[PDB]
Amino acid sequence: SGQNLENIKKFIRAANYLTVSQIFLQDNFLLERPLTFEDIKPRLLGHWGSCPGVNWVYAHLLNIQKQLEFAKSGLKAAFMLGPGHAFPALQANLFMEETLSKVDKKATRNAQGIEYISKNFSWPGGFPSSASPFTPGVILEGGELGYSLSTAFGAILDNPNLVMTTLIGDGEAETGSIAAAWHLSKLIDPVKNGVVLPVLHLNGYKISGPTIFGSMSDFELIQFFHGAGWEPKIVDEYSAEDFDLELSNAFSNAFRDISRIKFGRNSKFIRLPMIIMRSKKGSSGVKENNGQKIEGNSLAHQVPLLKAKTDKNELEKLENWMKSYKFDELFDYERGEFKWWINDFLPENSSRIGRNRFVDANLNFKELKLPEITEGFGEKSLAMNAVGSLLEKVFEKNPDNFRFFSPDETYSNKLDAIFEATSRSWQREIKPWEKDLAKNGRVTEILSENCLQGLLQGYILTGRYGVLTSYEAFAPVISSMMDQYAKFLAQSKEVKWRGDLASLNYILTSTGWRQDHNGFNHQNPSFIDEVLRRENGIGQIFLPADDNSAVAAISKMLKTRNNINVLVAGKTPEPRYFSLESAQKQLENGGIFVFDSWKNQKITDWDSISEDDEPDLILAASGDYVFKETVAALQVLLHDVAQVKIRLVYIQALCGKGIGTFENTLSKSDFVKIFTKDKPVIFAFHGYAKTLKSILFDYENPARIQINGYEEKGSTTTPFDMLARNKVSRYDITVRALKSVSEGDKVFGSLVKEYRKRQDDALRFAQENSVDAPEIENWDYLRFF
Amino acid sequence: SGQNLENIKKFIRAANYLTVSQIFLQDNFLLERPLTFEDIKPRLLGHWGSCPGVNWVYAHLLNIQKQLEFAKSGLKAAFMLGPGHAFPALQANLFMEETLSKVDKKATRNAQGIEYISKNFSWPGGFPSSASPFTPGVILEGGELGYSLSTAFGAILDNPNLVMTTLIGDGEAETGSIAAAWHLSKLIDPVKNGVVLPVLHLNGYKISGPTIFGSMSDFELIQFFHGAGWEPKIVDEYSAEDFDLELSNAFSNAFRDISRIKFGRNSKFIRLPMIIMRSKKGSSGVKENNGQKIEGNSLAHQVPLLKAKTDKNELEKLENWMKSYKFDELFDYERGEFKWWINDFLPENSSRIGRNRFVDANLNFKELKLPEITEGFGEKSLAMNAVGSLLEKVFEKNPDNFRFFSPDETYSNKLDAIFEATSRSWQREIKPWEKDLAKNGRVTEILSENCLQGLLQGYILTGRYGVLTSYEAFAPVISSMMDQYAKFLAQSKEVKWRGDLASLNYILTSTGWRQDHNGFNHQNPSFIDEVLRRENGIGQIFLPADDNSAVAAISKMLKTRNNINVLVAGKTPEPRYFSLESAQKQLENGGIFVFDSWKNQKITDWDSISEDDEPDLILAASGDYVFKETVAALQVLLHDVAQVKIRLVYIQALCGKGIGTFENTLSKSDFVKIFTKDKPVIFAFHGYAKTLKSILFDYENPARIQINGYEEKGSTTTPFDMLARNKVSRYDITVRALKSVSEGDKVFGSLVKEYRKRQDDALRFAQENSVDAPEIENWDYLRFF
Ligand SMILES: Cc1ncc(C[n+]2csc(CCOP(=O)(O)OP(=O)(O)O)c2C)c(N)n1
Ligand SMILES: Cc1ncc(C[n+]2csc(CCOP(=O)(O)OP(=O)(O)O)c2C)c(N)n1
Repeated sequence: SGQNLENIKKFIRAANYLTVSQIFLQDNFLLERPLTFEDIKPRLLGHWGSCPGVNWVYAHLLNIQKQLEFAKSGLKAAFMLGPGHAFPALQANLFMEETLSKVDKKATRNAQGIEYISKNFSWPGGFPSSASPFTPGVILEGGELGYSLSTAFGAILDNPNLVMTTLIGDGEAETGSIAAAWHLSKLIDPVKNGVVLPVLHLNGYKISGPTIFGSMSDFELIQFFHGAGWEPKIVDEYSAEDFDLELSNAFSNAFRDISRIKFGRNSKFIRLPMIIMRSKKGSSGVKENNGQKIEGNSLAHQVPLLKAKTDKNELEKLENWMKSYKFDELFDYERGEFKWWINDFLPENSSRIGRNRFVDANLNFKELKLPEITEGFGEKSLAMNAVGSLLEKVFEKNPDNFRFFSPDETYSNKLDAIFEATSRSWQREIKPWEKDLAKNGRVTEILSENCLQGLLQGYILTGRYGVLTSYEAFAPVISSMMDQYAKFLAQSKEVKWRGDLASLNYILTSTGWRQDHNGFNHQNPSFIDEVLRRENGIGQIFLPADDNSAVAAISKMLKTRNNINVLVAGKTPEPRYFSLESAQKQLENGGIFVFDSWKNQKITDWDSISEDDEPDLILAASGDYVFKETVAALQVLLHDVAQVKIRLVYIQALCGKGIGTFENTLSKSDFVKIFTKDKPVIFAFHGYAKTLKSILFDYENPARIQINGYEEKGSTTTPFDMLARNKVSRYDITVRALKSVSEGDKVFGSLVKEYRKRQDDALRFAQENSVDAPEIENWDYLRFF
Repeated sequence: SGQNLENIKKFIRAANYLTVSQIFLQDNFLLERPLTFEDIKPRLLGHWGSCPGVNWVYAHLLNIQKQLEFAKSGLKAAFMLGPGHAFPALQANLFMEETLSKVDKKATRNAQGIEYISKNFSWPGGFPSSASPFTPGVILEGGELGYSLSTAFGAILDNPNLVMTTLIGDGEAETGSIAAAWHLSKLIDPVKNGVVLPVLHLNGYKISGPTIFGSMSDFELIQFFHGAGWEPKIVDEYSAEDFDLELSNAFSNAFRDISRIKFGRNSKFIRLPMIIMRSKKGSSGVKENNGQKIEGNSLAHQVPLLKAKTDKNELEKLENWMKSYKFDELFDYERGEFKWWINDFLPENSSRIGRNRFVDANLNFKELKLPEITEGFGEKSLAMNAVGSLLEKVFEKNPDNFRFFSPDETYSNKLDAIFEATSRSWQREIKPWEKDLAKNGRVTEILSENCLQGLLQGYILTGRYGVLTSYEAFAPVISSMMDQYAKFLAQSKEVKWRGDLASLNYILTSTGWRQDHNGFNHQNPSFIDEVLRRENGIGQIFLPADDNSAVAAISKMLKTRNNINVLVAGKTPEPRYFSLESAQKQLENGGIFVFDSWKNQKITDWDSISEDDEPDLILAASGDYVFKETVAALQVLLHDVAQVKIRLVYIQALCGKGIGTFENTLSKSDFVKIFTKDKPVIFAFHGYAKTLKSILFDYENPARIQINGYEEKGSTTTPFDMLARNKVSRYDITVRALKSVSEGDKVFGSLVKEYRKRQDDALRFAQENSVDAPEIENWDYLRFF
């Protein structure tokens, strides 16, 4: 180890030297001639305070891996960077090993490469300042802090030979997402899956002040993490030999992991180890500047020497800083390459940390096999039951790359049919009266919506499949996390060596239109608006009409790649309108159904519509609950006024580019064919009225379109009262249609009075009896089977 | 003490009986005649599992308050309900006092009130099923789990004599918001601000499964909660001979410790006590049904007997359950009132938990005194410095009801001028090289955006003032919590005894147009769109043009009541366009400025705008960065074309009802006057293009309006490159304008050519030199003062 210990010091010294070169230097990288004012970048950008901590961890992980390969191999280690602002330290480590040269040819480990990476850091058109899809071996960007611990647990599933080492800052540990994720070890079995190894950087400071975790003593830190289900060890820089103590720390930790993953002699809960390291922020850099305590203080976070290009005394400080690392003893200047010491340090080439086989996709991604599609039976359509039955067969046909995530809502959402094939993962004691709990369950449930999102994206980014479901009103809790993932997808489209991934799928049910045991607090359809705002061909919403439409919607979602999808439907018995055999699947090529009521003619070809025969009024809807009110309103209008020709339209899908899907998006010319150039359009929507207004802005004549939807008005009451409160009931729609057609008061004045009276009677019945009126309860609806 | 325990037991029995009555009965509440199928609600709604714990906590708190009042102490206790689905227990507890009768006259403590509260629970038009603004003494809705601990810590911020007892469920404790809030005791001094006493309801089950905290042992729980700054005590129903006796002892010891800490001394960090209560879920209810173990299991969460109105066996169980309480020994049936025992147990009417003087906003709200507006000027506008200077004086003139919250970005946002008046609160050790830390600081900083939002809304709901600032891109982290607050405001508008509250104010800066040390991750302008989505006269956005406009807007924000406000502006040196007096006039006219370039005439009154003399093109912008590009583009066109008339428009504020403020919102007729009915409009926006499209949907002729925004494209580069990447720059604005007037391409073709090569040259210079071109850097802009 004595020869090994000294070799690690050379690796850390060289990594530190290259980190400084990328931040400051524009020329004279090897320091052959004295530094001047022309060898400094015009704008200094980047961060330095946390960079020395990254260099320490990466070098010690490389030494451990070589020991593992020497005897009793099998375990492959990876690296996760939580503090994404420490990217220049990560770039240097991927350069000293030949990982970077496999993607970019100009990044060869010679004098030409040193100038290339140093000059192009943070340069316009060069490398970015933070982690991104352009860096090999990267799955977490780390921009918005707090989503590292949960993502590591998601990429560690079904990979028994992967050990993921994730670095978390002490400031980042104060986030709610990190605080909840410490209990994730109580639901995941580390024998059939891998092991997550977290490292707490604990440099003591945030941007401009101390940290909560830095103020705690040694006794407090051990007690807290030992109560969270871990085994922490503490190493601090205020000791005799930091590198010697760090070496024994990482060695003894990996020893525990091997003595636990292969013996399998434990049936109770396990205690995974973790590392807490304490160090001075910005170590080995500038100590003081104007007597202001740069090192060991929050002032080392960003660039320390701000005026190195203008101040003579700052230029000197930078030169003495870099000359502290004796780079001429590690690099051969005449040849232009490292000395022989580096090849001894990392002799094995296939299993280098930055090219891990388990973490990297394109080596594990496989197609998903879909079972046959069967119709639904009965008089009442139950959308959630049909989807739950289809997902049960998917679990059987793909026993290795499918998983399900929910915040204890699968029973409430009527999706428990998936429990005939698997259970819920649980590593603690199980009671005799408890059911559906197993150690190897493929469904993970926890009340933290952020932890569930982290596990799902860790699974998909490694090359697997998964689905997440929850209450619709509580989806916006993870709006920011979805946005960060959406930025990963758009950037990855410009990388030629990335490949393909499965899409992110959401099932949202138990909407606010039918919240019976709850009230106003559970009605918030804002998440689907957030998804539609991405503008790089990302974001699709499915709005099924019945159970037949639902099963082919989830089937289409499971076949799409590199996107984000959301499904919204109810869970209560509902009328069934369409047949699955041919009608409903044909709708999916466009996602719109058109019915011409005055001739009982269904339309599927948009070019058969004739200008000679057009409706006097168009009734439209999007959403199962608002479609039922629209069909009922058409029945009332067909009975009373026969001269008014009405065209019925339902929209099953919406995308960020317009109406329909990305594969088949409705054009502007077709929109004029369906909706006449100048005719009233009454449109009822499942969500906010402004969400649809933004989409319909780019279509023809938006002045004549009346849009109604949820308006943040409701309480605990009957389902009909909720529709009438927001003015989307059947009698609300039929009054609006009469007003729009002609004058609206010539003969329909008496009809408007009668329909208003009917609505008044129904609301009065509910108040007295707490039950919907028999006229609406036993309504006979239309069907297009 | 000997007589008190029996009174507590009687109180708990009565509360349980009333809870069951509210859940089930619609008639025969006193159980005189035998129960039949006609005395059951047609629709059973509600929850029962957590109800028994609330009764225990409330009764013991009442006993403690009476004891405290006896011993001449100034401590007043309040109650906070985390599990908002346990509302019927809280309603029963409030009814047994006179708190409910002080607000509703029909809720008197007799048989009429008993029937009134029992029948109207969850009834259409009656009381809701969850906590709401309609309940006295309520500030937290509790529909979305979490936020209770943070709101409680925000409530005790200037009330040294208020002790807030908050009840947290074990499933709720798994959320990140609750997980992060356990460290809030390291920033708040309890001696001068009050004490928070949290109770953990460890019933052991979520909706349909066990809990993370229920699986841990006593050793693990003690070690974990002692790891934070707390002193936990555990009482469990399973192994205790006298659960009520243990509960009383624990509460008495906790309050004795609170009094000793408050009134003795304070030198170092102080550990506050907390209570962990372990009990069987749904205790005292039905035990088994079809051999399924209702009690002590997750099946007791909702209504236990779903078919009591159709099953003979279920009807018997309900009758036995209710008769087990022996209500006839506590209620006088002939006089229809409680016996004398209740009057010997309750405290004096002033010292009752339901009416805590420190919680009501009506007894604490005071006006805010605004310092004189010193609209100073240097050479370049610095909006953040001007705002920070004004906020410094506000701190001095209101030394008791103003506070500031930020996630460690005070220095980064250029708002450190407020540090001449106050420091940052900190209760741990302070180092010699650290500055701006004090035990009594009025600025609280923590990286948890959820904790900061909880403290701010706890402060405002008690009747005080506060401001929150953060990064615009990371604002959407707390999007859901703002929505829950918005539901409180709309509901409380219908309550006639609520009163007035201050506004929720946000300052967002360091936008994505000038992120220099970060790239494409700190770029997300979605929070303002979420705020603009509430539809009850809530949601206002301010978009200042310079520092003079910034101070005018912040002064207006501090004077508005019962709303939510957001201000977005940059922090870099910028041109100055408007004077001290013109800016304030604009805000009182609708926040819009109009300039007629071909005549050098400014317009302030929308009447008398000549229809004969109208522009050929309208250039518009909203946002400081996009306004600079629009002014520069106007100069180029004025120089080159000089024959087409251009009108310049800037928008300073947007509301949920249209253009302007709620007090003064631009009308449809005025919109036609400013923007000509049929002329092209080129509009550049600071945020997403679809956010403005939804607002402009309701205005005149949307087909002729072109909108460009952030578009989700960028990386680490120069400021001009970022503007040009998203197609918002002076040259591409001039190209868009030239094509609009004559797209026939027979004219201005060479001009369209020339402007593109200028952009190409600028981008090439940026790529080569890492700085912007001198032609753009040294540009001379317009000014209107
Ligand atoms: C959610 C969020 N809030 C704020 C920021 C701004 N920010 C970037 S880095 C940083 C400090 C990180 O501190 P720490 O974890 O101690 O890191 P280190 O000192 O190791 O760099 C902050 C607040 C952010 N990136 N994300
Ligand atoms: C953020 C959020 N996610 C999910 C829910 C759905 N929900 C309502 S109650 C509940 C379980 C509450 O469990 P707990 O508080 O531990 O139990 P109790 O005290 O009521 O017995 C859940 C998940 C919610 N209200 N909020």
